Amino acid sequence: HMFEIKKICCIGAGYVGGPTCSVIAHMCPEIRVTVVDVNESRINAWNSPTLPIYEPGLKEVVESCRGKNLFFSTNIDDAIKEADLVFISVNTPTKTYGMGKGRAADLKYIEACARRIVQNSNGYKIVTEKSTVPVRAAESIRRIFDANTKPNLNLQVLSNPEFLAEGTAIKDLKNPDRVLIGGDETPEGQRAVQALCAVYEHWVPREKILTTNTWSSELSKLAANAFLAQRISSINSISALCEATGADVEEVATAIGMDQRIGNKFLKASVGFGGSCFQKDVLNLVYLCEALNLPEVARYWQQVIDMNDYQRRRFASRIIDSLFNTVTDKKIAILGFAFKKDTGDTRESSSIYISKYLMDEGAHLHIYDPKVPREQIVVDLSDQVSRLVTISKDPYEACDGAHAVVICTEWDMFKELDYERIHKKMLKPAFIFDGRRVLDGLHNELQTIGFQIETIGKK
Amino acid sequence: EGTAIKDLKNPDRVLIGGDETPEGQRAVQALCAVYEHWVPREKILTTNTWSSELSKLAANAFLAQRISSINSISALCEATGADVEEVATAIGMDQRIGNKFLKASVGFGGSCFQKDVLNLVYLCEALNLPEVARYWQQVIDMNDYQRRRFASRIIDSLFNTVTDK
Amino acid sequence: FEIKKICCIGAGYVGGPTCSVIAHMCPEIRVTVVDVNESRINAWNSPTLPIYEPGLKEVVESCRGKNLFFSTNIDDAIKEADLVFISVNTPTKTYGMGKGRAADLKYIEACARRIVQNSNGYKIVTEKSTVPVRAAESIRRIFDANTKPNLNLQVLSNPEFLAEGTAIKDLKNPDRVLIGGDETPEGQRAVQALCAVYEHWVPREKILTTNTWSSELSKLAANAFLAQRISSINSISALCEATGADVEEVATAIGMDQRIGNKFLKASVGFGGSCFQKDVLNLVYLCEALNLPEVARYWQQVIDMNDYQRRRFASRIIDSLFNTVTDKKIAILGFAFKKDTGDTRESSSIYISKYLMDEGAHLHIYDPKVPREQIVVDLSDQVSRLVTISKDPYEACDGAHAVVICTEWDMFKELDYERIHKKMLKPAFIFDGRRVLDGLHNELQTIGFQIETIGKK
Ligand SMILES: O=c1ccn([C@@H]2O[C@H](COP(=O)(O)OP(=O)(O)O[C@H]3OC[C@@H](O)[C@H](O)[C@H]3O)[C@@H](O)[C@H]2O)c(=O)[nH]1
Ligand SMILES: O=c1ccn([C@@H]2O[C@H](COP(=O)(O)OP(=O)(O)O[C@H]3OC[C@@H](O)[C@H](O)[C@H]3O)[C@@H](O)[C@H]2O)c(=O)[nH]1
Ligand SMILES: O=c1ccn([C@@H]2O[C@H](COP(=O)(O)OP(=O)(O)O[C@H]3OC[C@@H](O)[C@H](O)[C@H]3O)[C@@H](O)[C@H]2O)c(=O)[nH]1
Ligand SMILES: O=c1ccn([C@@H]2O[C@H](COP(=O)(O)OP(=O)(O)O[C@H]3OC[C@@H](O)[C@H](O)[C@H]3O)[C@@H](O)[C@H]2O)c(=O)[nH]1
Ligand SMILES: O=c1ccn([C@@H]2O[C@H](COP(=O)(O)OP(=O)(O)O[C@H]3OC[C@@H](O)[C@H](O)[C@H]3O)[C@@H](O)[C@H]2O)c(=O)[nH]1
Repeated sequence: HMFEIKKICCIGAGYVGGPTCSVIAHMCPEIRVTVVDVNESRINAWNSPTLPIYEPGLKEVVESCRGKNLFFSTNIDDAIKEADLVFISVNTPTKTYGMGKGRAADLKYIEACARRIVQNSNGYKIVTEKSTVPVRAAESIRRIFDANTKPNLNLQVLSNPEFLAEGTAIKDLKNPDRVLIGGDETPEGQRAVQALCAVYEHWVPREKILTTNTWSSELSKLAANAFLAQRISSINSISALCEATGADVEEVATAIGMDQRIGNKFLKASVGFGGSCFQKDVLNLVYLCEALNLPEVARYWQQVIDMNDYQRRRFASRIIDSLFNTVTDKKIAILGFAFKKDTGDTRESSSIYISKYLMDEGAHLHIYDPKVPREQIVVDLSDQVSRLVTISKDPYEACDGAHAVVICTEWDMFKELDYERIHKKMLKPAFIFDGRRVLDGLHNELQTIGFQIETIGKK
Repeated sequence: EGTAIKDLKNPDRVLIGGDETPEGQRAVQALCAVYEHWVPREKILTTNTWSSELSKLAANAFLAQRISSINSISALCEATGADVEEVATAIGMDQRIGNKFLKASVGFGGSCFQKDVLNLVYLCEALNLPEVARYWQQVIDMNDYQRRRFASRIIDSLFNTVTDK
Repeated sequence: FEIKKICCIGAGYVGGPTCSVIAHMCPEIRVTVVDVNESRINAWNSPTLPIYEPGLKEVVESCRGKNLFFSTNIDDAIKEADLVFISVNTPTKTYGMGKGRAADLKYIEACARRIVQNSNGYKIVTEKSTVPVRAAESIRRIFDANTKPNLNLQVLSNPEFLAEGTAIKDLKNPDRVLIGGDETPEGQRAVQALCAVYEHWVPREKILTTNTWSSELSKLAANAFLAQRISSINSISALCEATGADVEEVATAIGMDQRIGNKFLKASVGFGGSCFQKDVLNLVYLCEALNLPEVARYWQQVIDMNDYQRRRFASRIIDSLFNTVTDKKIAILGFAFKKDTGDTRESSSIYISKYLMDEGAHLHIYDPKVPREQIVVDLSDQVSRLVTISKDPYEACDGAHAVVICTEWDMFKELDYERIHKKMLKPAFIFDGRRVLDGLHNELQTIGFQIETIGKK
């Protein structure tokens, strides 16, 4: 007795669902993969020459498969009805009111997907929740399925967290450090788990596939994300200590990271981490711990967010202090709005928070990013936006007549700008605030040109 | 300790700080020449004395933090029916996290870790960095909680009387 | 299954009277009460019982040596018993987690191990106390881990509702009997066997059966409700003093509501006894351990109010005696925690005496039943200088500045207050902490006393 997945439906065509299913289709030519979404313009973009997200290599993966065994559709109902495997990869926004307001994930879209699946399903199907931050997701799906049975309907629920990082999604999906699958410790659960393993074994060695139960799967993802965020907050805390004592956080990070028990990754100090994963993940971990009467664990992990918030505030107040605490009507260029390089995603970007701190001081911001759409920047910063915010088409326009240049995202193009040209047209003193350490090694040239260079973790 | 000889014979790195003066660099180079009898040159890092000491204080604290972090997850595992050794395996297979120093325990000891974090916290308070101080203090508070929770599990299992047992 | 031999481990205020009544009502059952305390056992076998309970002497002497026995041979009484009661004391922990609050189960656990060591075959083991705190569970824990072939021990909970001073009346006509046992065939068979004992004199409709935890929780809660009524009326007594009302009149108006009831509304210097304070302390501690802090601080108020009532009475005494009691003689009438017992555990008289001693008062303490050595122990060098224990109440009042009534012994209402006033120092004060002199106020004022009482200005 086993189950072979021949048709996959993925509900959610976002940063998780789109790339993941495109790689599955690419690696499994005999499996039909249909990605569905309520958002019609997003589906139309997936079917166009201009994809709705920017991921290096994604266009090539999509175009090698689309229309052969990879499909993007708004017909959610028919995709479910015919699927052997249904992924749920939707967003779980933070509650904006009620218990856990601003902290706890809202499961309403997961629950609506589960209800929609029952409505449109007959026979046997595997339903797998796949997200970067699963918060009681498998349990809520099972609760709906347990309460809404039909004769001969047999739905299995798996957890399959997604470990990809945006901007490296395709490389991460093709060579994952591990694949994590959680399922019930019953004959039915193990048959479903094996079926999903067989999909991944088309390109992932078996020794890199971990199998467990659904809760251990979700807790492992929640903890792993928090460990990553903690490394960043830890090295950022050291960056403040370096600034206060004359050390350089990049040199300290190198010495730390050469301990093979620590490792040398995720030790790059920055204005602060962003993205839809880390802050949401730690907030939900803290909230969960409070609900379980584990306040010591809750306040332990809360420090990861408190440190990130302090790192952002400290960076902004250095900018304001350098401008002698009045920035009313001063032009300031913001270079980089995405939460990291090589994506157009801005969710929880530090650039949003730095911009708002400067807007509260009356700065006239000119914002340039090579990939973030103009309209997204307007939405993220929302009358005050109308008065203070300009979206520049190129970085020289943003810097023309500026008092300060603030680098918030580590796009490689920023280290190659014509900084002699930028200096000529800035007001003096002309400041560069490197919130990403991308201008390291240009410091002598920039000082010779005449800039005041300030960067995180060095004074 | 316990692996001193192997650690001394094959260190991950040697860290030497000295003044950024001609005399300081002559001294640094003399000490480098000792270690180069058995340590490859690419594993010897040289810096100034403060950066050297700060790097050690921070590196020790990162190690202590990994333990308190996995110990905090161990309490969450006990409360929810998961197994911290399995969760640790899943975490440690991320090559950006690494798989070392994720062994949950009654709590870390030794003459290094607690003293190191306490002095780091004290230094931060003296420099008017209270946010950094309370960030690192959690490493100690979690370790103290881990020990207390273990003892009270023992006492609870003995039904809260241990007199003459 | 018919219970024919009963062993009770613990010959105290609970074990002694309960088994004596069982023996009285069940002539076909051999009842053996055992204890490690040899002098206590010898007293139970003597013409002078080790505790004072009205009517107990008559009950014991009609049974002792016929089907009621008191012995130090714990091992053989267990070995032969069909049913073993455990009625031992669970003192509050004096160190460690829950110090001063949580009950120490070490004696319950030692009894459970001793029962396993001396048992074969089938026995029912029943924990009986006024404050059971996880007692049945800890006994089961021991039995479950120490099995023998053909050994079959059943664990029941059977909390004791009697109040001291009315033990015999309460045991013979209980408002209800509460038995907890497992919801298994074996548990229900054991429950029914214990029911069959009580049905010799208790109507079946007054016997409640449930599981062991519900039984213990019900007792913990019931004790706390009773204590709360006392603290509630004592809190109103302070408001009465502050506003010119009389708490006895207010209590009457309150108690005529049949939804409130008219019992346990007698304001006092404060409740005492080994039950109420221990019960609330353990309830609060349990709630904190279950992450129920709102419930914990709700019940804590019962104790805080009781402590406040004692402090307020004591400072009223000092205020009335011109803000100073140094070198003043004060008679303390009543040391037991309530009338008709010699028991002093948590008696308000202890606390009142200590407050006055710390202010330099010379106490002359009289109680008709509390032994002299017990008073010395309860108040413990300061005792040597300041405390005298009198043989009669007129000697305690001889040359006194004030008389403080702490226990509502009926004999206090009938004292020769004419004679008492003559040899007291003047002005002569009476501090009635029990409302026992109500209605004598006119006669006492005419004699010349200054009377101050709880719940009236
Ligand atoms: O009921 C729904 C809800 C949502 N959706 C779709 O699901 C898609 C989700 O895509 P997003 O780009 O917003 O989100 P991601 O793919 O990046 O998910 C990631 O970030 C959001 C977090 O809540 C998740 O934990 C994480 O996996 C959207 O396009 C949305 O239209 C549905 O089709 N149906
Ligand atoms: O050393 C670092 C690394 C990362 N960062 C910042 O941390 C934030 C997160 O960066 P990541 O590369 O982890 O990107 P992501 O948020 O897309 O992925 C993260 O969450 C989803 C998980 O599945 C991934 O495993 C995890 O890396 C970015 O703002 C980044 O700039 C640092 O500031 N310093
Ligand atoms: O995964 C782990 C690792 C370690 N530990 C505990 O952490 C404590 C420290 O153990 P270590 O192996 O680090 O031993 P040490 O304290 O001697 O060395 C530590 O401090 C001195 C520094 O120079 C070393 O680099 C550092 O490892 C021990 O109590 C150990 O049992 C864990 O509980 N879990
Ligand atoms: O292991 C023991 C412990 C105690 N005992 C005896 O058990 C007897 C208990 O008698 P006590 O007068 O002290 O106590 P009580 O009968 O009044 O119990 C009551 O008050 C004490 C509280 O802890 C109980 O909850 C309550 O039922 C003592 O005589 C003691 O010597 C044993 O025989 N064996
Ligand atoms: O109205 C009252 C009633 C009682 N009290 C005081 O409250 C204290 C307790 O008195 P009780 O009559 O309840 O006597 P006990 O403490 O022996 O019995 C109590 O605990 C044991 C349980 O089994 C009983 O059911 C419970 O009444 C005494 O100090 C008494 O004087 C008042 O102050 N006012």
